[PDB]
Amino acid sequence: DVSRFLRLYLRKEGYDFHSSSEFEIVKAIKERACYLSINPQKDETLETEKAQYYLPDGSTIEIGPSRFRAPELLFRPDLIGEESEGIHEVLVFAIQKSDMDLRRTLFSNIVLSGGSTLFKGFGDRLLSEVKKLAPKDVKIRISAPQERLYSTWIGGSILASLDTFKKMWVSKKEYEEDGARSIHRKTF
Amino acid sequence: ASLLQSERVLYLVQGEKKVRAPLSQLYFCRYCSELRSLECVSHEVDSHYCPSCLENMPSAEAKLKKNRCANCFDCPGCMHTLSTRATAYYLACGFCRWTSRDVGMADKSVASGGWQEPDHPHTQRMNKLIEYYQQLAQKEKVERDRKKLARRRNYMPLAFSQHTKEIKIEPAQAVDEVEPLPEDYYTRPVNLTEVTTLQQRLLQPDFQPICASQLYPRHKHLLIKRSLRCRQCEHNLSKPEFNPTSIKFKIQLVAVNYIPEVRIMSIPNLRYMKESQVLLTLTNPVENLTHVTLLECEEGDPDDTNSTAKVSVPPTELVLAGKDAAAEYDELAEPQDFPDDPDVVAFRKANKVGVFIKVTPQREEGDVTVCFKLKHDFKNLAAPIRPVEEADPGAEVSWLTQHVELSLGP
Amino acid sequence: EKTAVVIDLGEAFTKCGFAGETGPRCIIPSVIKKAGMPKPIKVVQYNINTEELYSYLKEFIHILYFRHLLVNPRDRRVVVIESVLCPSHFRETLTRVLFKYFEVPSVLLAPSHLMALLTLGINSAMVLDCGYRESLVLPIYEGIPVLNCWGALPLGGKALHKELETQLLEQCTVDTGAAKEQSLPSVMGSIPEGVLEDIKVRTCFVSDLTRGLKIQAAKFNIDGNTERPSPPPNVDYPLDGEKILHVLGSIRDSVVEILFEQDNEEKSVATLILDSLMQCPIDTRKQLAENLVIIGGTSMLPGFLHRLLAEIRYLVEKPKYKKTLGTKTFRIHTPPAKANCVAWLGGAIFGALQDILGSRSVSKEYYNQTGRIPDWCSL
Amino acid sequence: MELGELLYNKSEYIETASGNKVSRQSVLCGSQNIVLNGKTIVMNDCIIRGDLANVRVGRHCVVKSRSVIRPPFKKFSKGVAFFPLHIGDHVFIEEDCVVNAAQIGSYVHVGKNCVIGRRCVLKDCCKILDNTVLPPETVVPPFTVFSGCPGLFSGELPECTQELMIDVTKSYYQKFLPL
Ligand SMILES: Nc1ncnc2c1ncn2[C@@H]1O[C@H](COP(=O)(O)OP(=O)(O)O)[C@@H](O)[C@H]1O
Ligand SMILES: Nc1ncnc2c1ncn2[C@@H]1O[C@H](COP(=O)(O)OP(=O)(O)O)[C@@H](O)[C@H]1O
Ligand SMILES: [Zn+2]
Ligand SMILES: [Zn+2]
Ligand SMILES: [Zn+2]
Repeated sequence: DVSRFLRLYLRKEGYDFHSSSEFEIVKAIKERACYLSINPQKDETLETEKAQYYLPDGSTIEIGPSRFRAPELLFRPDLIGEESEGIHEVLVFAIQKSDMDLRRTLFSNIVLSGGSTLFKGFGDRLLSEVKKLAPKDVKIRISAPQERLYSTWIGGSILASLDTFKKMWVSKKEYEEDGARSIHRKTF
Repeated sequence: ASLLQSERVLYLVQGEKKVRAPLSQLYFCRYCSELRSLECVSHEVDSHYCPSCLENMPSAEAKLKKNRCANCFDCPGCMHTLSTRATAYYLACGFCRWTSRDVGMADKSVASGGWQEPDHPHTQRMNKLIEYYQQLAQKEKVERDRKKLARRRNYMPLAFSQHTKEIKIEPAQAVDEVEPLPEDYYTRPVNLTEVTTLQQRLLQPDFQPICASQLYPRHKHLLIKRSLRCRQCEHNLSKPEFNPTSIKFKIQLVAVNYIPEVRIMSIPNLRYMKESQVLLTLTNPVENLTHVTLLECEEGDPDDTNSTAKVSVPPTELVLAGKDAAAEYDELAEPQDFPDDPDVVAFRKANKVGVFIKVTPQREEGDVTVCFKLKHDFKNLAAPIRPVEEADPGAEVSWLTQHVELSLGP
Repeated sequence: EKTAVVIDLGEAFTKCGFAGETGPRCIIPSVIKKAGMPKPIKVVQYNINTEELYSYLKEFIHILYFRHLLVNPRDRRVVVIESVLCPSHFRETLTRVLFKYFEVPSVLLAPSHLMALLTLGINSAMVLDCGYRESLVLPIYEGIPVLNCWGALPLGGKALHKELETQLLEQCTVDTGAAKEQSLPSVMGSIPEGVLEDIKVRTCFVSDLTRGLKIQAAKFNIDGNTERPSPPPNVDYPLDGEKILHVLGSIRDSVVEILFEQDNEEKSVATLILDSLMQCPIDTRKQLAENLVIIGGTSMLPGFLHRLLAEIRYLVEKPKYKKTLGTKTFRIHTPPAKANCVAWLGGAIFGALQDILGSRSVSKEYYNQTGRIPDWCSL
Repeated sequence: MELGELLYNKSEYIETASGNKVSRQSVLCGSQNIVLNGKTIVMNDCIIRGDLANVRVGRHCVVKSRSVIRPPFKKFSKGVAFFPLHIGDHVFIEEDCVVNAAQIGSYVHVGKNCVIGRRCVLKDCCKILDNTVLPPETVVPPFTVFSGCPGLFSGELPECTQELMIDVTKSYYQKFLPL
C-alpha cells in the first residue's frame, strides 16, 4: 500500500509509473530513498534538497517531498482515506487489549519483524508515537534485530532443527485418514 | 519597426525582472526615473470595438451580447468577416465561396434585424441547477456565519433562545444503453468537405457539430483597446473614447520619445576586426548625453557580451529642432565646430551624431554581441512647473544610465 | 460582485469564459507563437524549470484575458479547473502567475471530476476523464472524492496520435504531384501533430465490440488465415496543398483499438472503471455503478460511449470481476454540455455561487502573507 | 539592417519633378487621373492604371518594383463603376505587391508580394506581413497586423508607429539618390 501511495505522490511530482513493470521500480525507489520524519509538519515547511534517484534506463528523477510523506501513511492511514488504526496504534491496542499485569512486560519487550520496519527512522518515530499513547513513566524497549527482513525464516530454521518439531508436523498418511481438520487442529 | 530591424539593439529595464526589449516597444515612466517594458507594466481595459464595422460599444452592452457585434458576422469555414449580398438577403464570404444558403438558413426581408443564432439547447436545465445550488449555498453561508459568530462570541454554544420553502431539482435519468454508431459509417465514402475540421468545430463550442450543414455562422469577435498602468507609478498612457478610425493618443508616452535612441548606421566586416559607425539622435528639444561607460566588469548581466567595445568618447551635446530645416542651414561654433573630434565623431547633422565604436569580433565562433551603457540628461519636470516656470537644474543634472545591448548581423 | 472567470488549462485545449453561462466563450489550442520559433511552444509542460514555465503561462493568461475574454484581471475572481494529481510545481506556478503578475482577487483550485458531477445534479457518481495525456478515473461519493480508489492509464489523445503516426508510416501512400501518382512511402520523416489530430477527428471512428474483437485477433494473426472484417473505403487527405495522402481503411478502425486492447496486463480504458469500482467501499458499489460520467474530448470520438459500455459488460463476465461486479447495472449519464466542455460547465455553475466561492477560494492577501497554496498533500 | 537604412543608387533614367521621382521603366497608363502631390517614389516595373481612377498618394509615399495599384470596380445595381482609391500620407508598398484596395490609410507598411482584395479599406497605422491575402471587402484597424491566406488579426504593432514610420519613409527617400 505504501508502494501504491508513493506512485500517486510521484504522479503529483510529475513522474508516471502506469505499467506493472514500472510499479516494481517504485518499490525500488521506496526501498532506496524514503525517511520517516519525527515531526512531519516541520519537514513539509522546510525546503527539500530534492535527492536524485537513477532509474534502470539511466534517467534521473528528483523525488523531493514525496520521499518522506509516502511512508507516513503507515502511521496515519486516514490522510489518503483508508479506515485503519495505524502501525503505532495496533502495537499499543494489542498491549492494552491484553491483561493489566502483562502490559508493563509487553511494553518492555517489543520486537520489530518484516521488511516494512527497515524505513530510516522507523524505530525513532514509533518510540515517540507509542510513548504519547502508552501510560506515563513506563519503560518502552523496541528491540529490532539486524536481520529484520530474514527474522521470520531464521525462527522457522531453529524451530525445524528441534526434535519437538518431529511431533508437531502432520504426516501424509495422517492427512488421508484423519481428514481436513488434521492441518488446523495441529497448527497450535 | 520591422523594415528596419528594431529587433536587434535592445535596452535593459531595472526592477525585479530584467528584460531585453527594443526602445520602440518600451515605455518611459515620468512620475519616477526608470523606463519599464510592456511585460513589466500592468494592462487595463478601456473600450471594445468591432474590427469590420468600427463601432465603439460600452462595457455593459458587451457583457449582455457576450463580447460580439450584432450586425457583423464571421464565416465558420474560413475565419473572415462576411458580407450581405441580395438577389431578399444571403450571407457570403469573399475568400472562400461559402454561402448562408449552403447550410440552409432562410433569406430575411430586413437586412440586419432578421439574422439570429439559435438558443442553447440546455439553457432551461442550466438555470434550474444554478437556483438549486444558489439556495443550497445560501444554507452553508448561514451555517458558516452562525458557526463563526458563535466562535467570535466565545459563549461555548450557550442556548439563550430556541435553535432551528425548499427547491428540489430531479437528478438526470441514466440511459440503460447509449445510441450505437450508425451502420452508415461502415461501407460509405467519407467526403472531407462534408465533415468539419477541429478548428472550425471548436469556434462554435455550445453545440460543436460534426456535419457542415448544422454549423451556423457565429457573430464577429470584438477587439480590445489596451491602456498601461505601472506598479510604482499610477497612470502611464491611455487611448481616446473614439479609438475607431483614430491614431491619436490621449497621453503619448514611449521610450523613443524621451531616452536618446541609438541606431547602427553602418555595419563593417565581421572577420575578427572592424570599426562600426552608430548614430545617437536626441528626441527632447534641448538636452545633453554621453556614451562613456563600458558596462563595468561582470556587472549588470553582461553574459550576452561576445566582444570588447571601447566607445572611449566624452559627452557630446546634441539638440533637436522640431521644424522643416534645409540642407546645412547654419553652422553653430560651440555645439559642432569646437568638438571637431574627427576620429571619434563621424558626422553631426540636425538631431544626429555618428560615433565610431572599436568592436573585437570572433571572440566566440559567431553571433557578435556588444554591451555598452548610455547616459542622458533627463529633464524629468517631476515638480510643479507651467511651461518650464521652475529652473529644473537638479532634474537636468540627473544622469540616467540605460544598459544597451547592440547585436551585430554576423 | 462581478461574474467570476473560469479557466481550465489542458495539454491539447484550454476552456475559457464567464460563470453562469450555458458553455465556454473561447476554446483554443494551449500554445503561444513566440518570435523565432516556427512551431508554437506548448504552454503547459510538466518537469521543466519554473522561470521558463512562468514566462509561458504569463504569455498565455495575457492572451486569454485580453484577446479571447475582454475584462480586467484585478477586478473579478478566478475559478481554475485542474485535474486531481496535477504536478505540484505547475499548480504552484499557475497560482503564483495569477497572484503576483495579474494580481487577481482569489483563485479556487477545483478538481475537474467533482465539477463534472455538479453539471448533472446527482450528488454521487463515477467519473472517467479520457484527456490528451492520461485517461484518469476518480469515484466521487456525495461530494467527497475517494483518492484511495484512483486509476490512470496513458490511453488518451497523445497515445492515440502516436499510434496513428506509426500506422500511417507503415502503409504510407501519398500523391506528392511530381510523378507520385504511384504509391510513395515516407516522403516526410515525421507528420505534424496538427494534421494527425485532424485525420483522427474526421477519418477515424470507434468500431463495435463484435467487429473490434475480430480486428484485435486479425492483426495478431493467431494461427488463422485472413480472419478480419471488411474495412471502410480508403479516404484521401490533403497534406500541405499538393501532397494527397491516401489513408487505408484498416488504419481508421485499428488505431482506436490500442485504447480497448487488453495487452496481457488487462489494462484498457474499459477495465479502469471496473478496476477502480472493485477497490471502492462495499456500500458505495451499487450507487457508483448506476451513475457513470464520461467527460474528456477523447470520448467525443464517434461510437466511443457504445463500445465502452459494451466492453464494460463483457469484462464484467470475465472471471476476475465476475464475483464482485457480477450482477451490477451500468448506466451512463448524458451531461447537458458536450463531453469536452463538461469540466468547464461545473466551474461556471460553481462560479455563479458568489457566497460559497469567496469563502472556499484562497484570497491574494492570504497568499502574500503565507506563500502556501492548500493541496491534498500534507500541510 | 540594425535600425540604419542602407544605400540604394538610382540610374540616370527617372522622372524627377517637384520632389516626386517616378522610374521611366514603370508604366502608369492613365497619367491624367493619377495625382502625386508630395515627394513620392515609384520603383521600376510598377503599375498605377487610370481605369476611371483618382489615385492620390502621400507626402513621402514609396512603391517598390514589380508592384501594382489598380482601383476596384463597385458591383452597384444603379451603375457598375471603378471606385477611386486614395493612398494616405507616408505609405510604404513593398516589392512585387498586388493592391486592389479602396481608401488605404496613412502611415501603413504593406508587405512584399501580398494580395489585397477588391474594395478593401485600410485605416491608418497598420502593417500587412509578406505572403498574405486580404480578401475582398475587409477592414484592418489601427495598431494591427493581418497575416495568413485567410488574412486575419495576428497581433498588435508597437505603440510608436506614427512617429517611427516618418523616419523610415523620409530616410529611404533621402538615402535613395542617383549614382
Ligand atoms: N531496506 C528496506 N527499506 C525499506 N523498505 C524495505 C526494505 N526491504 C524491504 N522493504 C519493504 O518490505 C517488503 C518486504 O517484506 P517482507 O519482510 O519480505 O515480508 P514477509 O515478512 O511477509 O516475508 C518489500 O517488498 C518492501 O516493500
Ligand atoms: N470535438 C472533438 N471531437 C473529437 N475529438 C476531440 C474533440 N475535441 C477534442 N478531441 C480530442 O480529444 C482531446 C481532448 O483533450 P482535452 O480534454 O481538451 O485536454 P486535457 O485533457 O489536457 O484537458 C484532444 O487532444 C483531441 O485530440
Ligand atoms: Zn515608474
Ligand atoms: Zn461589427
Ligand atoms: Zn469563409
